[PDB]
Amino acid sequence: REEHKKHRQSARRFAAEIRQAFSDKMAAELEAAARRKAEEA
Amino acid sequence: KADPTLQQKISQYQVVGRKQPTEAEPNPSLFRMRLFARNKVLAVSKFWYLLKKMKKVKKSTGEILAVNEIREKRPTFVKNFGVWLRYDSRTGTHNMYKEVRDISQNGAVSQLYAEMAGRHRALPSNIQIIRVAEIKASQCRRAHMQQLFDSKLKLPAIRRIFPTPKDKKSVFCARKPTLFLH
Amino acid sequence: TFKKVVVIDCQGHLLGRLASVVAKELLKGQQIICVRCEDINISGSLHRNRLKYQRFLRLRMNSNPRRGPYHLRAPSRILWRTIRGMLRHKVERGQKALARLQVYEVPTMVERKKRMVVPSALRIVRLKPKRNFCRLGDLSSQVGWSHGDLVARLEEKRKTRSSAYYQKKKERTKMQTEAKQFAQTTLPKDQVAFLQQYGH
Amino acid sequence: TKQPVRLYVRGIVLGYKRSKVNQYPSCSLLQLEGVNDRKDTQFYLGKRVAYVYKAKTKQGSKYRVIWGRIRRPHGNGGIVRAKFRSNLPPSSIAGRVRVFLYPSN
Amino acid sequence: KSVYACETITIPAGVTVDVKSRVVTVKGKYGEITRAFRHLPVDIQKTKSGNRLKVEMWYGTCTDLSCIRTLCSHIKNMFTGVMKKFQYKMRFVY
Amino acid sequence: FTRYYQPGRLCVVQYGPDAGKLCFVVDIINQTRVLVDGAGVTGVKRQSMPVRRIALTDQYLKIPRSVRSATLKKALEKDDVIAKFNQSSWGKRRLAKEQRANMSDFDRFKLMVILKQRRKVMQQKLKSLKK
RNA sequence: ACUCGGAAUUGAUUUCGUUCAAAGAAGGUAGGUUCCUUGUGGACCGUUAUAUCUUUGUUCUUUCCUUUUCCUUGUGGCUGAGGAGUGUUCCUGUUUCCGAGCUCGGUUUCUGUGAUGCUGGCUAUCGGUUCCAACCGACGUC
RNA sequence: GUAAGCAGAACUGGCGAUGAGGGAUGCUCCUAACGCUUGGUUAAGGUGCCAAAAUGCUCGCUCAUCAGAUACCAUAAAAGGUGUUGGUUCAUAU
Repeated sequence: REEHKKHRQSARRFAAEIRQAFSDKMAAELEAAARRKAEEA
Repeated sequence: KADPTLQQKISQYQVVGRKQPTEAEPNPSLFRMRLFARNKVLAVSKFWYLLKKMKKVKKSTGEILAVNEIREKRPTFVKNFGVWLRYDSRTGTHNMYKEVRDISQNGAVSQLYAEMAGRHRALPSNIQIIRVAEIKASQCRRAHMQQLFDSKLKLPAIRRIFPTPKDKKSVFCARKPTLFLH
Repeated sequence: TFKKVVVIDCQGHLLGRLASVVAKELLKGQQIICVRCEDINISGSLHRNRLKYQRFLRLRMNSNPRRGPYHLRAPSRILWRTIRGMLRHKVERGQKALARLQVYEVPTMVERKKRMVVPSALRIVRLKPKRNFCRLGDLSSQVGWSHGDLVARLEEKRKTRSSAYYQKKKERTKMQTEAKQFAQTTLPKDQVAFLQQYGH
Repeated sequence: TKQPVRLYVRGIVLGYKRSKVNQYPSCSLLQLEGVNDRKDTQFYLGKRVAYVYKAKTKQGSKYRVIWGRIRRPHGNGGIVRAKFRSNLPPSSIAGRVRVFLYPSN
Repeated sequence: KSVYACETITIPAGVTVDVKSRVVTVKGKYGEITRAFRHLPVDIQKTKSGNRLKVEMWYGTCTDLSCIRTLCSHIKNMFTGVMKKFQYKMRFVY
Repeated sequence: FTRYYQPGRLCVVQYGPDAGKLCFVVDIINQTRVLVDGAGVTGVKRQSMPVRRIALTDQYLKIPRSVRSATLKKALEKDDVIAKFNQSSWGKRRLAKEQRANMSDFDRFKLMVILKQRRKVMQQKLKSLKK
């Protein structure tokens, strides 16, 4: 129970390491859709 | 005690496989994907199906490292979701953008397979939900979402048909019921 | 597990939904009266249901239509058929069930007794509002049931009869519950707080 | 006069355990007054039952009985299975039946 | 579908209006019309400053939203009835 | 058209596992189903309960919108709405049906001895007030 | 067959929850303006003020769910136990506590392999042969 | 061969020689193969009534002056619809 409180800083850093990575891809994919509308027209 | 009946049993899962080492090509490039599924097994099934469309990989030629379950951060409060998806009609494929409102991402995707089947007759097999982002109120572009937004929102209860707990139910009653209630 | 008789008021009620409840209770051995069968309802419009009743009149035994499907015009007799439609009535057990059932389009006799309501088979509950419905008394008088306006008159007569009964009873509901409030004071103060736990 | 003070729950013989196309008249089928779920049924399991009826002739009295007991519940409604010493006669259907509330707990 | 929608009607001066239940009596100087609206799912209710008559439905689908303005037009016709009458001139032709 | 699904309206929960307990609304999710909870001491954990299940009660405590489950408990203790509902009828006979269920045999005997003794005095006045 | 229960563990080493602190915001409270259809109103401006919420740390919480192995008390069903005897000497179990290095040996009471125990009705029932009723079933050869 | 409950082949499985439960009803479909039976559990398939089990719970769509309703299976098409419910993409609220 003490060793649970030890690493619980690093536990939330795994939750961020996920959500950052797919939110960047979420963002990066939408900008690809914006360019194809502009460049073709 | 928590009611099983309301929701579908969807859970979100991260998956990461990597093809497989060879003497030609050691240390390959790794993959990652968020998926929705019943189970820890059925996520891996759906991973290999989707990865087969992207890249020259199979379940036999591939190797899977980790299946992390993901959940919501904070499931107490209500938030807007902009779901991107594709499905297969009897003609062909169509991309869509639906907007759903619930406490959780799991709650949204349960609500969407209901909605999508009910309208478009899209079977479970055809639908593939691409990404489920969280959206600000001043962002949802659908009109059925916008009516709900605003503080002080009120909704009167109209025509009160109560699903009586069993045992409460009787085949005959005296009085005739009261539906306006007040 | 059941009462001696169960008189049903049949106004507000949907015709099949009622009958399916009533059928199963006749098989369990309950004895039933149905009452005010002219006012029973059906989903769909009046035109739609009369077109369906015209498909029923088209049926007959072509050899000798004396023999064949008896087209029964009265509301009481119409409800009776759909209850019999939900019974294995050729077998002996099925026949016994009909024997229990009594259907009326309100007489003497059971104006004096209480009329109950099946709540599941009820229009205000079931039919989502706007969706057009039809009363059986209208549908029957379209198809050659002569006695619409008597069952108007007799009901309108015995509603005035019943409102005379009501205002006697309503005066002596006051009169008991006035004498209750005296009697609740005079018995000792422990047992007043005892009844206000359990409602009385 | 009448019977003073009843200590039984009262009950109807519905039929037999069956499919669409097959009786199994070993196992009778029983509805009780009040009782309306599986959760309410678990009082009545074990508890001993009597079909009474009357005959034209035997041992100093015109009435007969068939004793049995309650076995287990039947579906999500209240209805509950039973086993009698004899199989129950199909004359006994829609027929009243006394569920006594012994043996107790 | 749609959460709330409400149009309002101006009552003119020499008229009175008595909406009990759905049914709406309109008495003016010339005559009086009564008319029932027990088809429409709708809450009719007049105001504190009693020359205005609001009318509203919650949860109106797009077919049933079109019965809010049908109410207003019928009630407006009942007002210009009891004030002014409705003359319809017809001409013969041959 | 009294009674609105709004933040901090009191509700009787009629169907579901809770059955008969009281709850407060927090937030409207969509046109069906609402973010019902209770801080205490009803003790219904917060969830996305449907609208069909829950009878709206007259009394509400006014609070803004989506709300932390602690910040009910502070705003509750000032008003005491759960107490004030329980004063009125409906509130009373809800507690009657709890305490009728929990009677002993002697406690059920107690009732009918008092109720019959009332009727002796009730019939004496019904003859006397006639006279 | 259905149940009241717990005890440790796995994940994101907390999903949440909860106490504070700063920062930010709108589906903008107090506060100003102002407006009617006078409201449990709406526009403009305001960022915690006489409501708040969210992001980010922090205060102390082991349950929601989800891995993993295992000890439990409460009701019921179906089948079986029976001509006597003696009695534990051997044997497994549970138990008294004495010594040797959780494990083995010696010793005392108790229960099993060696358990059917108590009790009632009738001396006509039980049972049988016949015919009949009822629910369900059921339309030689190439 | 226009096609056929038509004619002729290949691989495996059935019917024939075979009942039982389901598909209302059916030699060939589904489940599943059978000594007499007591108890328990399922399969296919179902739970308003006939009919054993949900007028169960939860979320969409549909109003038919010929609605629709369960594989084999007991038929439906080209072409239309400002009937309604969503989506995709342009152009100034439509």
